[PDB]
Amino acid sequence: EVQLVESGGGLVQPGGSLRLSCAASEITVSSNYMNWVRQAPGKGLEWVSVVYPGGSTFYTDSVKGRFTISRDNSKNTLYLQMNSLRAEDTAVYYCARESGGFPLAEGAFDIWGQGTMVTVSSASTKGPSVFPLAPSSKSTSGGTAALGCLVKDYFPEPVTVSWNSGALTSGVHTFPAVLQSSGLYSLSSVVTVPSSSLGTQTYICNVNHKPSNTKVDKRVEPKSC
Amino acid sequence: QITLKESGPTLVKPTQTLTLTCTFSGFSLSTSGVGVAWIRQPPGKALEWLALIYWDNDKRSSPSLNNRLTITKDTSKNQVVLTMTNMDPEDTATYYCAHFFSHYDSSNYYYGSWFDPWGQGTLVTVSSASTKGPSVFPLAPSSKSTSGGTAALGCLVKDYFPEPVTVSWNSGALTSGVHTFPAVLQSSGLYSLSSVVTVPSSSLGTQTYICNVNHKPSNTKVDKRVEPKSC
Amino acid sequence: DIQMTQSPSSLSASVGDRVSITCRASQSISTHLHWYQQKPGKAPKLLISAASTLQSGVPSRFSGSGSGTDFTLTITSLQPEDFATYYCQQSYSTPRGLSFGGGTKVEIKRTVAAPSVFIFPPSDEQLKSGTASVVCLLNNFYPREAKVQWKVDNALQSGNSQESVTEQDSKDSTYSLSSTLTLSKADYEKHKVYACEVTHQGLSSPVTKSFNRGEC
Amino acid sequence: EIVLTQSPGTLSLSPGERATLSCRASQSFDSRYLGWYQQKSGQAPRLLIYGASSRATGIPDRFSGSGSGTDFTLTISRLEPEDFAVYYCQQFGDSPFTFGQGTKLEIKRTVAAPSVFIFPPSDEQLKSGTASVVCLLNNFYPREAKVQWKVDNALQSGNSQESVTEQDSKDSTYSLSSTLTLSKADYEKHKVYACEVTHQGLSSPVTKSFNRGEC
Amino acid sequence: QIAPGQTGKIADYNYKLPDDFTGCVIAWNSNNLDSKVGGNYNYLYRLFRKSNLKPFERDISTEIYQAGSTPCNGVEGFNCYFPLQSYGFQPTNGVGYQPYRVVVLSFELLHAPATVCGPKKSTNLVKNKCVNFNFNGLTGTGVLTESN
Repeated sequence: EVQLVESGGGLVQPGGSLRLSCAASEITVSSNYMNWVRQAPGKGLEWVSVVYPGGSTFYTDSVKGRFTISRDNSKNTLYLQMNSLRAEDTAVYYCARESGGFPLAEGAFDIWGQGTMVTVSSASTKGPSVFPLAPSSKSTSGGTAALGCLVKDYFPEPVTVSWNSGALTSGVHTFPAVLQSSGLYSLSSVVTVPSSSLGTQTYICNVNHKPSNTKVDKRVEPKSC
Repeated sequence: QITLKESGPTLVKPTQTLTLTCTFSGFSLSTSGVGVAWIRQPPGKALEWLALIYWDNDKRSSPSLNNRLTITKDTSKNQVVLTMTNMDPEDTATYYCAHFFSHYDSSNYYYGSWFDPWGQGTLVTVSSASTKGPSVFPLAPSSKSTSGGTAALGCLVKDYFPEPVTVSWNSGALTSGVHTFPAVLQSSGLYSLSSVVTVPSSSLGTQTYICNVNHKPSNTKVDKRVEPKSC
Repeated sequence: DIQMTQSPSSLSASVGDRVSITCRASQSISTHLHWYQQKPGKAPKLLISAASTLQSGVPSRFSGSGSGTDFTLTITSLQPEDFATYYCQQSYSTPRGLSFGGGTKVEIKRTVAAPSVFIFPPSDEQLKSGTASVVCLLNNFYPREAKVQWKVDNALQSGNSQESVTEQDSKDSTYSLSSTLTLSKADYEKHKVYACEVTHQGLSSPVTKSFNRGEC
Repeated sequence: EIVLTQSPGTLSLSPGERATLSCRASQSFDSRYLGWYQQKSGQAPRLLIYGASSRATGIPDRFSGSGSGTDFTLTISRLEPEDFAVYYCQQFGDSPFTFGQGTKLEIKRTVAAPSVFIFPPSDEQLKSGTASVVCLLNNFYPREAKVQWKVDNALQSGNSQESVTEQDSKDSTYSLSSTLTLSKADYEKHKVYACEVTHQGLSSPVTKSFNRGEC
Repeated sequence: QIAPGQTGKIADYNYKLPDDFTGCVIAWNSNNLDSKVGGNYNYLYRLFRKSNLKPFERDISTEIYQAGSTPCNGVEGFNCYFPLQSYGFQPTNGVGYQPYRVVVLSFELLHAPATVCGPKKSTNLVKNKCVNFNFNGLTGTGVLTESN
C-alpha cells in the first residue's frame, strides 16, 4: 500500500510563507530519496528540491535561499517550507520518490503524489459577474443558433456553471478560464440549440462561486432589433 | 609487422570437444590496448565473431555460445587457446585468429577500434564418417564430328572424405579451358567434384588425355585415361 | 544546463497505429533517461526506465531505443486509452543536472469538419458598467489549427483579443474556440461596425461575421 | 541484437566507374563503432577502414566513407580489377559484435552464349550400382541461368545437384555443372535423359537430350 | 566531491574526507586503460545507505537494503535492492562520465620520530678557502683540507 498524499496548499499573498506536507505510507521517508517537483499550470515539469536518506538536501537555482525541505520520523512525513514566495511559484507540487521501481530504475520517478495547488496572488478575492450572450435575430439559419453566458471578474478558481438546473447538458461548451491583465478571471459557457426552440422553452443560467459564496441565476432571452 | 598462425586438429567427430591454438609474433599480450580475437566463418556464409581476450585478462564471448566457449592465454610462449565443447555438425567452418588494437592520441578520445591483421584460418569439418579413397569416372565426349570445331570432356571424382582433392590434367601441362567446380557435400556426408577440359573436335583422337586425382587424407594417387567412345 | 527537444510537439493517430516519439539532447548522456506518460488531471507515470528497460506493470506493446543524444519510443498498437502526454527526462549530470524535456501530446485523428460561426455583441446590461465584450465563437472544427482576426470599423486589430479553446469532446473529438474583445464604452461608441474573420483549412475561403451597432 | 544490412546485395560494374555501397544499422549507435573490411576469393579478410571516418595504413585514397545515425556509405572513385571482392561492414555498438552479410563486386562484360554438353555415366560408373549423368553449361553471362533435368519427357525435381565455379579471370564468364544421380533400377527403367537450359542471352530454351539404347 | 566540505553520494556513502584534512589529491583521466568496447562493469559504488560514513571509514557490507516497512529475508523485491551499483564506463562516453584514477595522500606527524620526508639538497665540495660549511647539521666557518 505505497501511498503519497500532499496537503497544505492554498492561496497566499505575495512574499509570504507557506508549508506543504507529504504523507508517505508503506515506504520510509527517512530512508529513501525524496523529491519535490512543481509544475506550472499548463507548462512542463521542473525539479525543485531533493533530500537524501542521510540528510543531505539540494535546491535549484530559482528556489535556493527561500525553499526548505525537512523530514519527520514519528509522523513519517515530509515538510516543505516556503519563505518569500512570488507569483512564479504558483504551481502544482508533487511529492515524488527517486530511484525506485522493480527493475532498479535508478533516478526514475515511479511513485508520485496527487499534488497540491499553491497560488500566489493579491487579486482581492471577490464574486463573479454574469452577462448574457443572446443568439442573433435569425429565423432558421439551418436550424442552428448559439447562446450562452459570459462570466467576468472573479477570483479565485474554480467556478461552476449550469444550464436549466441540470436539464441541459448536450451541446454545452465550458471554455477554460483566462487570467486577464487586471489579475482577475473570465470565461464563457456556450450552447448550440435549434432556432425553433428559442421561443417556447425557457433558459436558466446559474453560476456558483464557493470562495465568494456567490450564486447568480439569470435568464437569457433574445432581443429585437 | 605481426604474424598470427592457427593450428589444431581439423578432423573432429560430432559432440566431442575441439581445441585450436593461435601462435602470434611481433606483439605480446602485455601492451595496453592489445587483444586477440577468435572468429569463425561457415563456407559460403558470412563471418561470425566468437571470442575476444584482452591484455588484462578480460574475456568476452558470444552470448549464445558462452555455454560452450573457453579462451586461455600463454604470455611467455605467446599462444592463445580456444576450446569449444559439444561440437555440432553444422559448425563446419574456417577459423581465424586476429589482432585487436584501438587508437588513442594523448587525450583519450578513442578514434574507433578495428581488427588489424588476422590469421590464415584453419578449416574444421565435423561429420561422422571414415576416410576412403576417391573414385574417378571418365566423362567422355559425345560422338560428334566437329560441331563447329569445339568439344569438351573430363573426369568426375566421387566418394572421397574428407576434403580436399587436387585434380591435375597431363600433370598440369594444359591450362586452357580447365574448370574444376567446388565440391558439394551430399546427404550421406560424402563429396563429389568434376574436372572438365575443352578440346577441339579435330584434337579428340590425336592427343590422349590423363586426369590425375590426389587425396592426401586417403593417400590416393590415381590417373584415369579419357578417350571418346562410340555407339 | 542540459535541455531536451521532444518531437513531434503533437502527433495525430488513430486506434491501432504505430507511434514514434523522439527526443534529442544538446550533449551525449549515455542511457540516463526515462520515458513517462502523464494524462490530464493526474500525476505522470513512469513507463520506460534507462530508455531501454520496460518497467514492471507496463504493457509490452511499448518499447524504447536510441543512444547518446537521440532517444526513441515506439508504440506498436495504440489502444483507445493511450491518448495522453508523453515525456522523456534525464538524470545524467550528477549534482544538480536534473532537467526536463518539452513533451509530446497524442490526440484522436478523424476527418475534417467545417466550424460554425456565431457572434455576440456586448449587451446593455454589461454596458451599464462601462465595459463592452464582443465574442466570436467557432464550433465543431478539426483539426484545431485555424486563424482569427478582428476588424473594428474595417480596421486591423491586434493585442486586445482573448482566445479560449476547448479540448476534444467525447463524441466528436473536435475543438471549440471563443475569441473576445474587451473595450471601454467610450471606444465602443466611437465606432459603428465590428467583425471577426476566420480562416480554416476546412474552409475554402475565410468566413466573415460582421455586425453594425447602429443597425441593431 | 544490432543488425547491419548491406545494399545492394550484388553490385556489378565495369573497371573505371564509381562504386557505392551502403550499410544500415537496425538501431542507432556511435559513428565511431562502424568499420569496413575487405575479403578476396580464398583469402583472409583484411582491415580496410575504421571508425567509419579513418583510412587504415596503406589504404588508397580512392576508398572513402561517410555516414551517421543508422546509415553509412562507402565510395570508390577509380576502381582497378584488383579490388573486385567482397566487402563487410561491422559494428561495435552492442555485444555481440556482428558483421554484414557482404556485397560482391563483380566485373561487368557483354552477354555470352553458353554451350551445353552432355556426359552420361561411363562403364566404370555403370558397374558400382550408382550412375551419374552430368551436363555442362559453359561461358554464360551473367551467373543467372536455369537448368531442368528430365527423364522420358518427365520433369524431375529434388534428386539433382548443381555446382557453379568462380568467375573466369580471362573471359568474365561462368561454368555450371548439373549432376543427376540414380541407381541401377532407376537407370534401366527409362530410355532418354535430357537437360534443358534457359539463359538471358538465349532467345529460346535449349534442350540437350540423349538416348542410352541408341548410343 | 573528493574535498572537505562537499556533499553527494560519493562524498557521503563512498568516501568521506575529514574537514581538517592534511595531504592532498592527485587525479588523472584513465579512459585509455579502464574502458572496454562492450562496456566495463567492474567498478561499483554504494547508492543506498542509512546514514553518512565517518571520516576515513570504509563499508564493505553487502546486505540487501530495505526501502520499506516489510523486512525481506535476503531476497530482493519491490523495496529490497542491492546497495552496490556498477558504472557505465564506455570509451566514447563524454567527458564527465569517463573513468578517473584518484590518489589521496595523508601526512601523519605523531610524537613518534618523523620518518618520511624529502631528499636533502647537497652542493659541491671546495677546499683551501675560508667558507661557511654545514656537514650533517654541523655548521662552522673555516678552511677544509686533506688529512692523514
